[PDB]
Amino acid sequence: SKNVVIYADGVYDMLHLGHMKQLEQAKKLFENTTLIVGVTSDNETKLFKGQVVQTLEERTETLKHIRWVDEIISPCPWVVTPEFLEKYKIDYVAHDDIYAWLKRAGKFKATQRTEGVSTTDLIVRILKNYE
Amino acid sequence: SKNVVIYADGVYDMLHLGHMKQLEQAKKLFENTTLIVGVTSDNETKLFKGQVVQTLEERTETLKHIRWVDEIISPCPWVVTPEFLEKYKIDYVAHDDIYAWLKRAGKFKATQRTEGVSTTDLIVRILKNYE
Repeated sequence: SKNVVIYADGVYDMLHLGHMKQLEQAKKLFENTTLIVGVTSDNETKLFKGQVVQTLEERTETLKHIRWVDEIISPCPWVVTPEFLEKYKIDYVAHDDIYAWLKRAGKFKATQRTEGVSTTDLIVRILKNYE
Repeated sequence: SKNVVIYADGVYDMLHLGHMKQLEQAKKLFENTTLIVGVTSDNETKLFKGQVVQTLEERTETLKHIRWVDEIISPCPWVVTPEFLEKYKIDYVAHDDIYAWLKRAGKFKATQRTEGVSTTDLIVRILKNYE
């Protein structure tokens, strides 16, 4: 089977099991894949999304340790373009409208997340040790 | 080069960059390695060490996503024995006295940790947004 290039992007702030399973899912979309992960910049995240706890460098260094991640684009563009797909020979974008053009092209693969496994939820747990 | 079996054990509660780099270091002790990671049980951790935020299942499921981890023993024995090394064909124990017999046998490889990269330190950071 030829090698399929998959691109997933995100903030990956305080990486948890939810992110990890999402990356695993992207990586296992096809038998033979290269999973490329894009990591959004601090400024663009803050402008468009919200506060980020970890720097770009911290968020990227953590992702490097994840089994499913084959390549990292850091920082990545905030918006995926057709030129970007051509530049990196990407076959599919994996994510969970703005991806409408990707779907029309047949280049979108949906991926889900899991809840209750997040970093902020662990603090509640430490806290729930006190009435 | 023959394949060297490395064993590292730990709690791996709320896995962070510090743990990840330690595993990477164990995994790269030799050119060709199998890194086996042992994950301590909830009861024994609590008895001998302190509180654990995440269950054995949660701590093991996270470790599964780490690139450097080749095999997981979960739960693992709290104390490493010579019989345990023989059972799993282990060549070296990688850790940071109680490992004295391991050193005498030539079966101990030291590994370090990093600080300021921990999960609890990230909460200070979110908090330090308020006087």
